[PDB]
Amino acid sequence: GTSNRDWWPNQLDLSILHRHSSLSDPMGKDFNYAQAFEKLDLAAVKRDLHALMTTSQDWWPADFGHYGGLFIRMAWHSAGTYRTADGRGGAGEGQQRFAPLNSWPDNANLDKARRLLWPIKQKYGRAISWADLLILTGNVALESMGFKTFGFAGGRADTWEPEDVYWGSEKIWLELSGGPNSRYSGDRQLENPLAAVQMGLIYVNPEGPDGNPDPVAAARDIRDTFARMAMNDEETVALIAGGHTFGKTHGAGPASNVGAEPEAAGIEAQGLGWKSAYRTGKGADAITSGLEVTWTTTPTQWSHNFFENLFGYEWELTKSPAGAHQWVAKGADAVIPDAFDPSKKHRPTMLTTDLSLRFDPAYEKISRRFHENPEQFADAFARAWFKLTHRDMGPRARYLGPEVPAEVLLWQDPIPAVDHPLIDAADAAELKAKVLASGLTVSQLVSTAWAAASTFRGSDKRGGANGARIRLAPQKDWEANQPEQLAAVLETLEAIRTAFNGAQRGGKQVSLADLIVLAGCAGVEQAAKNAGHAVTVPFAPGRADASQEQTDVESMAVLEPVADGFRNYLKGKYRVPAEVLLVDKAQLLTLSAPEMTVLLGGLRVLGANVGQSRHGVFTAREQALTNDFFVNLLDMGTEWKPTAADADVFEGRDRATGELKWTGTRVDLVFGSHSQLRALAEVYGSADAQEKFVRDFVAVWNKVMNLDRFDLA
Amino acid sequence: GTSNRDWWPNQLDLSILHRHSSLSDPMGKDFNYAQAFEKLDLAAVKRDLHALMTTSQDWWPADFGHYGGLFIRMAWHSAGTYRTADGRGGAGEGQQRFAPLNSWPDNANLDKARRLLWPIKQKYGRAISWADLLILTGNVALESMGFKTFGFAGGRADTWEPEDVYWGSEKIWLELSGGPNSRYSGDRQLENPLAAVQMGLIYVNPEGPDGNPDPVAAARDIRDTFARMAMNDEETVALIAGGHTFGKTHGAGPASNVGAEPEAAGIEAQGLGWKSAYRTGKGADAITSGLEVTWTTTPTQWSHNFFENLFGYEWELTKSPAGAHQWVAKGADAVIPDAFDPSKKHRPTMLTTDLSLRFDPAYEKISRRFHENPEQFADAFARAWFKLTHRDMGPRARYLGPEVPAEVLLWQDPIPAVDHPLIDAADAAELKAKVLASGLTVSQLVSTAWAAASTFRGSDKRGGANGARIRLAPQKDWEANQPEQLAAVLETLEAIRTAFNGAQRGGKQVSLADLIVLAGCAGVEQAAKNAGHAVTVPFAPGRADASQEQTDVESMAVLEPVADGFRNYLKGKYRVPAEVLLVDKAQLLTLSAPEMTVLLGGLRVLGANVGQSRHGVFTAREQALTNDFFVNLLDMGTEWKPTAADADVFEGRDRATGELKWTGTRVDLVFGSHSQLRALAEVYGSADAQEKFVRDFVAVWNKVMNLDRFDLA
Ligand code: HEM
Ligand code: HEM
Ligand code: NA
Ligand code: NA
Repeated sequence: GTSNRDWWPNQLDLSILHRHSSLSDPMGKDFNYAQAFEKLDLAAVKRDLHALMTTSQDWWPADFGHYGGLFIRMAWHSAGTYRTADGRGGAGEGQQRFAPLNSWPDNANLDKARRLLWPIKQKYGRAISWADLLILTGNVALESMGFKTFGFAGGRADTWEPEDVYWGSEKIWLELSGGPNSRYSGDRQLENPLAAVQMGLIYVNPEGPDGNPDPVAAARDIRDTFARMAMNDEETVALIAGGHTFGKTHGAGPASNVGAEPEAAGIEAQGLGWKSAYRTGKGADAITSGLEVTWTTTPTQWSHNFFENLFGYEWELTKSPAGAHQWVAKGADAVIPDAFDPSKKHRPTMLTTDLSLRFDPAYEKISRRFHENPEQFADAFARAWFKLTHRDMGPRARYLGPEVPAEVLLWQDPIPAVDHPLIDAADAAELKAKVLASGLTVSQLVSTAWAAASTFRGSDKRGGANGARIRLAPQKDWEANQPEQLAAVLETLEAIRTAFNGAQRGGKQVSLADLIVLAGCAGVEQAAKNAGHAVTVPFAPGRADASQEQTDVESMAVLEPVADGFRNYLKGKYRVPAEVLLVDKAQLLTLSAPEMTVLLGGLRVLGANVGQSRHGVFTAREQALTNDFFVNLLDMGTEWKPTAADADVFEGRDRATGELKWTGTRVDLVFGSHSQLRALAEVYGSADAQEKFVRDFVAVWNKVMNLDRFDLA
Repeated sequence: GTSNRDWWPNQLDLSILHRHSSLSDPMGKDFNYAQAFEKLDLAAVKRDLHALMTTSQDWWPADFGHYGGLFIRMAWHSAGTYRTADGRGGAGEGQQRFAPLNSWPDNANLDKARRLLWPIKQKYGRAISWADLLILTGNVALESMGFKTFGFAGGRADTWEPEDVYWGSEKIWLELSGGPNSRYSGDRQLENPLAAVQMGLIYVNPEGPDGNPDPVAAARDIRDTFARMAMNDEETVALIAGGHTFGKTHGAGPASNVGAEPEAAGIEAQGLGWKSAYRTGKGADAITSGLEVTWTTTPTQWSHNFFENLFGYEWELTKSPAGAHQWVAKGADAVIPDAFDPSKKHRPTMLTTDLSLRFDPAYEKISRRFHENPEQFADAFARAWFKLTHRDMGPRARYLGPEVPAEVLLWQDPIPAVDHPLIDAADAAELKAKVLASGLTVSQLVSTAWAAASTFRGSDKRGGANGARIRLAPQKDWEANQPEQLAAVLETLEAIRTAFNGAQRGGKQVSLADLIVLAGCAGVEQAAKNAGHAVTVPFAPGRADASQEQTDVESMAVLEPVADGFRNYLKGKYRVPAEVLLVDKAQLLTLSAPEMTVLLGGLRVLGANVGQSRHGVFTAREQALTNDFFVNLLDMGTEWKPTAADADVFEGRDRATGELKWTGTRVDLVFGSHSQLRALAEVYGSADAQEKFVRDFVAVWNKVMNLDRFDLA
């Protein structure tokens, strides 16, 4: 059936803002996963997972009698889709069980791993999500094999449909770089926001870059991709060597034996895929990646044998039975056990990417240290494993259950505990009046609070106004935040704060984080009043102020908004049209299309644009909260044309006189062009809509102010 | 950006079940359009519409100084997408303003007509939907030009995103038949559910079939398409001749002058399209279809000149200025006025499809009768216009406002007014006990109520249990309804009814319609009791029994469920896979995926399958309401394979012994295959879900029983 996507393949797609509706959700509207999980008998679940590790099923026999390696790989791929650039991917929503990730080539046979878990999932039901189970199972695997984890948090709620993620533009799975949809340009520059070298891989090609078995070159891809998943060199080495302490790869026969991935398989395969015509098709004959490497002499026990082997032998380039490049230890004895035949042993083997850990000079140093001091290796790996598997979970307030580690880690963007009474409704009305009496304008107040709150992204639950990190490096210096103007607003607000806090009893005080948001609330209330409306903007206190020392400046760089359509801002020129960047930002803020529409139309007339740009400011009463954006945008008496100077800026002229009335960007005019957005703009641009516009604006403003408020969940 | 649709273009699409969520809706949850409309000052709206008719805008000047003809076309296209096969299309959701219909070639320049209405839409706001406005405008245009309409009903609620409709498989706009995705096969057989001859046309090609200007052959397409939009020969003739009493076509210059349709146009076009480089691009130079025909001597007034011209001249084949085939009156004077230049007149002209009304023999007779008896033409056209523009509105109880015609028409599937007291809760308990004491089984009770209620479709709001039409021709004879078994259940229910009604006082009685539904409710209660649960199923009385004479047997044929996955029924072999037909049926029933899932798993174990097929009956306690379907479907101890005899039937065997445990169809197994459906099945197949299964099943059962209950809405 031909679809709108077929006819108009470059039209903006709004359906990403309307996923995860209550329609698609099988749980009741009141279902609260955290409360279900808090009553889970986690210990009982872990005992069952422990038994499962050594209970082989005949439909996918356990290598060495132990599923531990398979489940570690399962949990590392669940987490390993994560990208720091947008926060999308990762383990936090259990997306491995949906398309496309369930059918990526790098996820081959993890369908088997998930199916082995069904009996436990079924036993415990809604009290443990798939998302949480995947990770837990990886932890229990590590534990069953002698490795002490750093901890575990539950609370990843299950999702019920595929997430909309840009994974690349290639039309061919695993396409080598340099094709018509190359993810690479320049000197091997991987396009943002991607974090894998080929479509359908987690990070890198285990044979080497585009299949070239050079460990030195492979190290460069490893460092790049892993950095793009928020891991530095120490973490990266700890993770790869840690992981490859266990289990094995599967390449027993030619890859052409392997059938359709799960989304393409026949209905009778019942959600499984990669059915193999090679011999028994499983167990000793398994084919997964096409490589056939077993790293250690005890694949089902934690050890330091990965680095003993890596450094203790010289390595020779060879081929697996499927024809993949891989490496074998020169002159070695047959010391590695066979996965199924107790009478066979094999020589030590490695992947090209394993050898990177020795032949890249910076890795080599860390690898040597870990070799010489395997207790440091153990600790770095435990920490990296926790980070990897929790990096997208958000603030510590979301962490559930009895195994949460008490140590606070810098990567968590931590927020200190609140240890004093909070302001009440009377205090909030007093602080709003002081803020307005200071002479800060509607536009400054709205802009500052917008800047603080709108760093939130729902993809990994980073950012937001909690912490008052806007006052710290690097936020205070981002161009979108107008550093000079921001500093003056913050200095006035801090004097207000100091005077309020100095006047209190019983330890009551207000944080700057809370006051920045509250002051924005006063902006919006005043703007409403300037328009003849009496409204109270809701406000919830309880934010706390983080220090500079609790704020990793490099990790915060990925939250910089290089595009923010809500402030009509684009830092440079990109290949993605600005309206597409608007919808992307809306999705990260968890907004629907109506919310995005209302929000943007309001922000325009409040003066939230960066640099005081008049683009899209379609009102003659700036700083009054009215629906003027929509009434004026939709006025057919105005005709619009791209300017000579800039095709992305448009002049709106009176159709009869030619007089210049307004200017706007693509982000402004999309609301009068796109047929679905214009239908929304019509609702708010109607003569009966001013009260609705004000109410809906205040609601979405409050929603944005609270996005990171998991302490109130 | 490569999507799941790109990777797996034949995968079932569930997102059609989760369209129109509260996420995409700009109105509050509680917005009730009927109530807004009932307060609209309709008289004031119609005054404003009357003024608009002759208020020419320079950006799209009015032909002859009067937009009436353009607005009639605009309303007839709004309505004219309707297909009787599925009820999809029509005017009832205002979908002309969304993709793809906003940009179909047959809808060219109706973007201008809709933009002309914006100031009125804006003025009256949510109190009049676009959907209602487009139709009302067509009525007002007719009225402004001297034609008395049969009436008007409001109540078409606006929608906020494109409807999911199969419009064809062609990848080229207007593709002629016989291409790789031909909608035609055999002796010009149009595939169901399509009701147009080319992709992007309303009904037929105005030049003739595939562009061949044979009026007789064109008549065959007109009769077939129009029958597929629920119109017979008399209605068809009255509509085409009525419509083409007004206005003109637009073909002043070559079509290559005309640019991008709205969805492809630049952002500066602000939602409009087909911008033309021919001369002024509008008014006297307008190009819309490429034809250049003005039918009557008074294009802005109702007249009887269409048929005078059609029969009064002989016609000669010629070409418009754009090169299109069209007809000119042999030897005629220049009597037709020019749309802009008072000093020009033109000869009478016609389309090939107009000439069909004279050269098809069956049409010719109607056309003559209308020519000789103009009052019959007038009345037939008024009636057919009301029908065309209300055919997808559903039962009369949804009709709003002061112009609703009092006459009840056969095509409305009318239901008599209730004129007696209704049964109360005591009476319902008494009737349920009688139904259970009669010996009717759970399977009979459920199957019959399912059969009665599940004819509803939300596309045009036809069908459902009201009316008790299951007891009449043709429903009583449909194979999916099991005529013999249905008759025995109905006869028992009717004796129950007779004895209950014979015992009452005042005039209380129960309808058969109500008793069929109630009896189904008792079945579900009994099934629940068979499983150890104490459940009361909600029931709302007030359905009435329609007569045979109130039930058009031909128009009812399109509600026959040739595919009903809920009863594991497929009447023949189709080119669409059965799981796709299941999702299609669920959409028409207004079900979400979780609802479809729960519903189907329950029906299977209650014995609702046609013919007592054991396919999907995965339980050893049939007629007990349990989640066995899910627990057994997801049991990995069973392996499935398509049978040798039939690739659409699967055998589920013990993995260890090879013993046969079950059989199933594609509809059954899809719930264990598709990754989103399987996620849903997991919820209901978990150990904690038997109570949630039972309660969600009752809720969705009740929902289906009430789909048509607009008397309670
Ligand atoms: C440069 C990074 C990495 C590459 C190229 C890589 C590559 C691979 C490949 C190709 C396989 C074999 C799949 C098969 O045929 O079954 C595999 C297995 C495995 N990897 Fe990795 N990997 C990397 C990092 C990691 C990390 C970070 C972890 C976990 C901390 C991990 C844990 C595992 C485990 C446990 C297995 C064994 C699976 C089994 O026993 O079935 N790997 N790896
Ligand atoms: C065989 C069925 C029909 C065919 C092929 C057909 C075809 C067309 C075409 C090609 C145009 C010219 C479009 C343009 O260039 O502007 C048109 C105009 C129009 N049609 Fe039809 N028509 C059909 C039936 C109807 C019906 C059922 C109605 C209304 C009851 C209707 C009312 C009109 C009106 C009022 C116009 C004039 C538009 C204007 O003045 O701007 N037609 N028709
Ligand atoms: Na994420
Ligand atoms: Na419809």
